[PDB]
Amino acid sequence: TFSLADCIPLLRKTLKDESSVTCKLACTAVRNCVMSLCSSSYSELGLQLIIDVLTLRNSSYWLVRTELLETLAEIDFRLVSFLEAKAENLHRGAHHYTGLLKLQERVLNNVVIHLLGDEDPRVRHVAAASLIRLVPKLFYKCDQGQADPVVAVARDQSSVYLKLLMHETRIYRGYNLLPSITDVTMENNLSRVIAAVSHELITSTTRALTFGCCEALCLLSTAFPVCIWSLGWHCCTVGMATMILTLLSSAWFPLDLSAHQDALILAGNLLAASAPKSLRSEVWPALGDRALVPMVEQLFSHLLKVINICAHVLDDVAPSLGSFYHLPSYLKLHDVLKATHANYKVTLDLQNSTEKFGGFLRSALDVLSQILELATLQDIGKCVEEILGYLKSCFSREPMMATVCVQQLLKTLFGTNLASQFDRPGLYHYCFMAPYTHFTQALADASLHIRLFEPLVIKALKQYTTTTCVQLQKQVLDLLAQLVQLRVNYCLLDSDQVFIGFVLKQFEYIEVGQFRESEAIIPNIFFFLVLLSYER
Amino acid sequence: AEAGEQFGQLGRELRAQECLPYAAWCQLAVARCQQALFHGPGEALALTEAARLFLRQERDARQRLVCPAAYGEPLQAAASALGAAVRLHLELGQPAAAAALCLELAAALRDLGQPAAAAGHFQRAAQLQLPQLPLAALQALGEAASCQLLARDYTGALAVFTRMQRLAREHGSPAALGAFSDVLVRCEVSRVLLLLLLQPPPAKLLPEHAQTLEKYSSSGQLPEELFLLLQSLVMATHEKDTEAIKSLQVEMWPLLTAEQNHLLHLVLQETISPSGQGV
Amino acid sequence: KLGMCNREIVRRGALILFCDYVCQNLHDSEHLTWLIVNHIQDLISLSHEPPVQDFISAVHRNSAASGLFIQAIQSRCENLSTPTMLKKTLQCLEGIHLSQSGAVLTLYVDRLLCTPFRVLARMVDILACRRVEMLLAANLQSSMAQLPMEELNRIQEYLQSSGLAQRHQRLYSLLDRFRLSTMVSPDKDWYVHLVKSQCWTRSDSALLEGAELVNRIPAEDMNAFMMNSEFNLSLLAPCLSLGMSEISGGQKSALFEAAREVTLARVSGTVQQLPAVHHVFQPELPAEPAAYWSKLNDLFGDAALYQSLPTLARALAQYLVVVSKLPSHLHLPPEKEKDIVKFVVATLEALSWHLIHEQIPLSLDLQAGLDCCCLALQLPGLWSVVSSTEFVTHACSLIYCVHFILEAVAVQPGEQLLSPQNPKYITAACEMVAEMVESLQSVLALGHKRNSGVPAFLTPLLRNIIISLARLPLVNSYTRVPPLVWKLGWSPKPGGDFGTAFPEIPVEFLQEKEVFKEFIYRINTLGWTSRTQFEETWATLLGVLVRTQINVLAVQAITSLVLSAMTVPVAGNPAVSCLEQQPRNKPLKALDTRFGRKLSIIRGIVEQEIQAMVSKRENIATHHLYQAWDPVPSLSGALISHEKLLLQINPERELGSMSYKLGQVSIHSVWLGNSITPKHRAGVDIHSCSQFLLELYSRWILPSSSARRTPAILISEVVRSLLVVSDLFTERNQFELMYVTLTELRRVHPSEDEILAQYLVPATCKAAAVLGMDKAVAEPVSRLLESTLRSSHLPSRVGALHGVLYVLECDLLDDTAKQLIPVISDYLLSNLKGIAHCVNIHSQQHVLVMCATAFYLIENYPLDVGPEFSASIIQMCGVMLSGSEESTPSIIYHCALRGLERLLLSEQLSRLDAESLVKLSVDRVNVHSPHRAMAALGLMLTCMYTGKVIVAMERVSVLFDRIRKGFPCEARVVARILPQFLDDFFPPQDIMNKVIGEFLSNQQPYPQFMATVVYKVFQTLHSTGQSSMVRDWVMLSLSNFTQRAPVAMATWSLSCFFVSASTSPWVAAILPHVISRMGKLEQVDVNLFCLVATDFYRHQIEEELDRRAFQSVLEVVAAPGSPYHRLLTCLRN
Ligand SMILES: C[C@@H](c1ccncc1)N1CCC(NC(=O)N[C@H]2CCC[C@@H]2Cc2ccccc2)CC1
Repeated sequence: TFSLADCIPLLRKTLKDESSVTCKLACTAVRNCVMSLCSSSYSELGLQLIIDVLTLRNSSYWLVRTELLETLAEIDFRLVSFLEAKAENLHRGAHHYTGLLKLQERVLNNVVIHLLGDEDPRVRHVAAASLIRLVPKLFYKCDQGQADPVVAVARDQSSVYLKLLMHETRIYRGYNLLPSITDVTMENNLSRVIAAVSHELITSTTRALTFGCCEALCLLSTAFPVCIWSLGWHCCTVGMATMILTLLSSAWFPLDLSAHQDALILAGNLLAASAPKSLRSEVWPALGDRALVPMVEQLFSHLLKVINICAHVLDDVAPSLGSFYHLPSYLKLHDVLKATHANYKVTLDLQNSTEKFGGFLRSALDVLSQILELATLQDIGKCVEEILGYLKSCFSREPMMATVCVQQLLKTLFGTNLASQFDRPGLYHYCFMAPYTHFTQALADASLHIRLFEPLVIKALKQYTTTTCVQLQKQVLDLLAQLVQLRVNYCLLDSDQVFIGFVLKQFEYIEVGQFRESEAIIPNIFFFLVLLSYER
Repeated sequence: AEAGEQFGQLGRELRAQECLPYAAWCQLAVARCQQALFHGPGEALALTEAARLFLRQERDARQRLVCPAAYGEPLQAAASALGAAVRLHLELGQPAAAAALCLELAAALRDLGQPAAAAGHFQRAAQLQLPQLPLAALQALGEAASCQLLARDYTGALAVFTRMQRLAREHGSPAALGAFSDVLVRCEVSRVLLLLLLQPPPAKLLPEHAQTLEKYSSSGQLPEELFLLLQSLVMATHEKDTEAIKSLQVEMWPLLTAEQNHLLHLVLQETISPSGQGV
Repeated sequence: KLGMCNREIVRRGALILFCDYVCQNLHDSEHLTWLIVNHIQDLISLSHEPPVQDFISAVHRNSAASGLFIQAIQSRCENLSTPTMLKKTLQCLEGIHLSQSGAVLTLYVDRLLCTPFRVLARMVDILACRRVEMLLAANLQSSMAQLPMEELNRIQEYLQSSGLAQRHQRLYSLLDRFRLSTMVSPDKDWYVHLVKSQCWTRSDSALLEGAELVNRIPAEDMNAFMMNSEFNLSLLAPCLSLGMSEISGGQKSALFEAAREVTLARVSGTVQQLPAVHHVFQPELPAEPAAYWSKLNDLFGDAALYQSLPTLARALAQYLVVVSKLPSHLHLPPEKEKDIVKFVVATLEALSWHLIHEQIPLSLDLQAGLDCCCLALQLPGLWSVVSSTEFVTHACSLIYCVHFILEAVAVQPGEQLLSPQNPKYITAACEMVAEMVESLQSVLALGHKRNSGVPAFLTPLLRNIIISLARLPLVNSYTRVPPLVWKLGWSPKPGGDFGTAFPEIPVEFLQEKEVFKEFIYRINTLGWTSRTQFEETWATLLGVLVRTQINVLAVQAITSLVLSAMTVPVAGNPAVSCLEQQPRNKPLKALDTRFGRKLSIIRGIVEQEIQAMVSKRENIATHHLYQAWDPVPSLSGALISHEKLLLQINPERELGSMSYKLGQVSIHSVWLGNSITPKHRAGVDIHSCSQFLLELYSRWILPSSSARRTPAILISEVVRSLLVVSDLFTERNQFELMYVTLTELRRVHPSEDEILAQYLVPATCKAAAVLGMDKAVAEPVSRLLESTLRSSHLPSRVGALHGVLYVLECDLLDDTAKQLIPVISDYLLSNLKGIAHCVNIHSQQHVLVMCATAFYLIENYPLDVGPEFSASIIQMCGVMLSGSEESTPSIIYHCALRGLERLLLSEQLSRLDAESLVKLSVDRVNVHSPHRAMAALGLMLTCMYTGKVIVAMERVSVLFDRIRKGFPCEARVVARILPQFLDDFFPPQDIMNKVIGEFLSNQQPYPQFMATVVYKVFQTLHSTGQSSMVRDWVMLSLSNFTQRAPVAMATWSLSCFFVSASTSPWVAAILPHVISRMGKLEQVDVNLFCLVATDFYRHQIEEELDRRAFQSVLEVVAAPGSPYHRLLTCLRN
């Protein structure tokens, strides 16, 4: 005679447990069944569980707070908004409340974004991760794409099953030239989320909130690129570049290696998103919008200094465009980076990927390479010499991104980069009419200055034959393929043809399964060879 | 060089000692030391941190233990320190940093029973952020409008709400961008409630207010349920239908914020008991 | 049971597809009717879908299908009551077939016209008007078939039976248009019936006019009229407010006496219906008693009885808010004290009961209930009843209801109010009060982040109620215990009248700072309920004075405790009293003269309206606008009325702010009352206290001999505490020590401290001011401000300036001390120049005190400062006036304006300075801000009354434009002061066309306000012998009167105008009745037009031959069936 509704009181009782161990396991149990309950005839019980877990954000146990963040990320708020709209006595609660539950508002603002100011960096990382997951599942009224939550829910069901079965010089990561066709609903949800996170950034009195808000914004620029979702990042756009560049030119924010490298990625992403509209066809002459020139100039100059510091730290030498001695703030950053690398020197955790000095150097080289797309030979040709000198110092520590940075310089030097190459819907629509129209339409169509690179190039060739990192190895072939594409004769690179022999001898291990990650390097190896079939 | 670090060490030592009246003064001494070396970001942080300590002391004496004998004396020193850092930030550029500090001072003033002073600082922050961050300026302006309502400056709040609506349409359009849509909804409801409360004559009825009122005689970015109730409220007020306003006041309660609910309560109260007769 | 969304997607989608299939197949009419009779509610809700749009379009093209559509809606119209759902229903019902016009027309009026949503009500009227339009524009016999004669009669009778006939005139006229196509002397007995027709109705449209109607009835019949059932109980509060205005004017008010005795009778009568035995209200489980909780359900669940409680509470709250200043015989009778306490509890329980079984109550109803609870707990007579043992359940019920109401408004589900041997209700009430007291910091702190969930009209009410509730002996001892002490190892045995008489906290617990801060918060917030409690905390704080953060906190806490004894009405009650104020400005002799007395009358009206919209109501908790009062006792005592403190309050104190200020009490007040040459407040001996700190502080800071030289944090607060405590000193010797306490400490303390100097300088200056400011003391303290004026620490400079204000207040400065005046006077100008137009970017406090001492220096010692300083200041404070709201905050603007008003009123101002300040009284009248314009109106009134055809003409024009381009609140105030303004400075001939002319203009937005102005002006000439004047100006203006662009405005104005020019006592008395019916042209308005017209044409006229001119003017526009002709035919015979 057992009834399924008998653990709903049992789950609520264990949620308010005096022991943090039981409370964490009670939140995990809620996580398993919260979405199924909201999708069933017991929807009022699933909605009740959402209300009861909201009090866990004040728990002293960090594992409980992260469990709550993971639990709420599972919740689809298009379904919750539908249940909220037709719930009458559940808005009152146990004390006859006079307003509305506003579960999405409280989860988004009082939990997900509120926990971005947590003292534990682990809780901030989970809160940021749960923010990206929630963005596609948020519902707001007066939306062009979905008037009511029922249409919003039906959109997701029909977007997978009714998806019609059909099929059909390299710009850097954060650039998008062609006009993307973005979802208007997704633009609105992203725009609302970004504004809420942006508001907390300036109105922040704690370092933790600033650290967590920048990390969340940086992750949003990766999941939802600024160049693709231009309308979701405020009115092509830059959004909050000056918002973030203020923290870069601060006294305490740069000293946090985790948040400093997150701001660098976000700052470069925002500027790169305005590329097609801010190019033309002085300093930085490719930028048609002169309002962004100081923004690009400040970011570009900042990166060279932090790269110089990493070069100084790696070469353990005590402290013109990348000079940092005459700035006390950059001197403070050097002491932080010096200590972090000194820790790395005396350890042997080769498989560690969360190390801060290496990640910061990777991020600094990542953004510098991205910024080089909006550059011309005129405005960098005078400053290409020390950057190549800087890359040599950091090549041994991060050879993968140093090669990427070298490639971007070659594009700018040879005029290859982007800067040098430029010129009502309801259920009926989503469920039947739009899929039918697309399907029937497809049926109808069925009837019918270089010599400076050479010291840094031979290092890549030398390191290719001595490493087991396929990511670095496949990056070298990309550089080598680009050099051949730039009509640089292969005789200058492989003087004795010792590199090509190494590549050919690598196939013996590849085709007997003795190469650990041969699948990653094969596409680049063969493209490099077919490019070499023309060179004589 | 060395004096600044020692003063900073003294400031944090007294902070752990909870003698922050002198710790913030020590944090002002290091700011003077930073002035001798012209360390912009260093001086800004020192003046900023000293201000937060001064805000805490005023908050401690006005929120934690609400001592009657307090007369906002730590607040005066906080404003001088925050104002200096705002001035220093502006001189070396960074209008956003100075505007953020103005928001911090305004937030403290609002939370210490000084809405009129807080509204002025919130408007100042919006002006600084407007050239670069229209969205941040609208948020600062929204805080100013709330402060003006706290200070019972209804026409002052109406001017701010009208300004925010005009800026949101200009910088966020057609159809809004989502983030600006929430601003437009807040302005549209608040302006109608304020216009119904004040009831400007045709001489004072600006074209911006007249166009908005004509819309309520389509829905834009306002929900249909709220738009119809807002339409009914305007007609009920103009026809002096007291019973309709009472029914609508209850019905619109869950759909409005507490700030908007207070404005609706004032509209109903003014309809039944008009002000200005002396009785 | 919210169901499944996936089921709903199929449910709506299948209906959409089925409608599309029917649209393709109209040959078969079986599935078409199946959808209409089974899914019309779903068809309407899904009518925005393209297939459903065509399905409805297909139905509208078939007469039979349309007939099923109408019949189905009528069967399911109850579900179609949501404004969104009803909006879609009308959209589908607009394009319906012509042959079904009769059926849809019947549906519109019967079930859809009467709705609280006016936008939908007019939508129905528009559609119904259209349906009749096609009905009479089509074949006659077909139209008769659609509308049966009985149906055509029934549709009209229901329109007349309800109010919809007058609300929708076009529809009824169209209904009538279709029908014919298808075939006495106004005596006292007449007056009473008119107010009977208006006051004996449940209409709240015109309560101000309604209150004035009963006010004019004979006083003997007043008791019978209001006490008689079916009289509007909503008129009780306006009657008390209107009656209060007469009492406040000294005249005995029969209306207030009648309303008061009716309000108490109804309050007691309501209590009789309550159950005999009272139980604590339980919002959770109101079922354990059977009869008791059922007796509340049939009481609070009665619509007629429930609606009476808030409207009765409105009158009671209006009565209790003025009972403090009432005469002795109008006070609250002791016999009704118990009934009111029961009534207050019942009203709060009813609001909670309405909350449980319905939605939130009306905001006016909720406010009225909390208004009574807040006001009742402030009266000592009523508080003693609720605090007694007999009313222990009532006190618990108030705590339960207040906590329940607050949580139902501010606390969302899943949230808590605080974000991190005896009956069970006794301890639960104790915990509820402690929780609510903690909520005064975040949840109920106005302007706080956590207060965003509470509307601003509830925060001041709940704060005052909670503090009053926390003072109850039931929960007072428990509430004073810090929560941190409870979680520690403290658990005594309570025992007393209720079993909750906890002892005071042991001193050992207060050693920890975190619990001492909580303890200081509780005693400061709630005060002390008795002298014994005051001595308990006084000894408790003294025990803490035996690491130094505790020492600093205890000194600060002692300062507040002693300072709390100065609050005037009740010393220890923060919910009732504010700190005593003794203004340094003496009463103005410019008033109380033959023209000053009239100035006070017209300025007092303006002053009352300024207070209503500019002041922060710190000492006022309820919403009542005209309840401003200042804590200024008569130290000849009782509080001085606000009307007697016109411009005496300190200019540096913002309007309505009652917090402590450095110049709180004048040295004049110290001399008068203590008999000092240059005490037991509410039964508390502060002489022993004040002398205790003096000796304690003297040994605390002065002696540098023993060990340690007490730290720098502690020294500053001692001088701050000594400065504040000095306000309560009584003997000059106490002032001698406090000077000598600081004299050496100035020289034993290094001068490299600025936080220290900010308190030392004003205290020594204040001490010297009382001590005499003689030669020996003048020199050392004279140098003290100069070394402090050049400070990097701004509060040290204003505090020093505040000391100069003390120094030169009334102690005549020695002629050797004349060097101090220029150093400050030039500083008064040096620092004001850089901010005279940018006060906003600079500190507000400095400007306020800088402008305050300048007014006092100019007014009291004009010779000490040259004419350059005086002339500049008027110009200097004029540029801040003539500035934008952003460039000058309202507090700074009001301080300068009020100071100039007192400066000009005082005769000490020079002739050149006085005339110069008059010239900026004109530029400041036309401002967007209503309060700045109203404030400058007061300055204009004083600038011109003091000065008494060329300049008065330019001024009365702005008094008429402000009405034409001002808010209704703005115009109502100006129209109230207009009759006296025109009577005094203008001969009756000089401004008479303007009065009548402004009453008739298409540019006039408030004809109702100008009607009273014409009435008062007309009666001001009638009662002073110029009874033939008013008749001459009627015949002149009648020709202009007849040609008014509306016909309704023309007839209404003539009815109003005849009342103003009437000699009968009962005809001049129905002005509010005819003002209330503005814009209406019903029958009663027509008969009212004729009746009041004959009172002029028949009773009093200039001469017989002048009557022909009266007839000739109206004869021009004698329309065939207009009221003008009906007017003509009555006067023909
Ligand atoms: C909660 C409290 C309060 C106190 C302190 N701070 C915040 C809120 N407050 C008390 C006043 C109350 N009524 C009010 O403002 N009526 C205003 C509206 C328009 C007309 C009238 C002003 C006016 C009066 C006379 C002549 C002309 C104009 C609102 C709420």
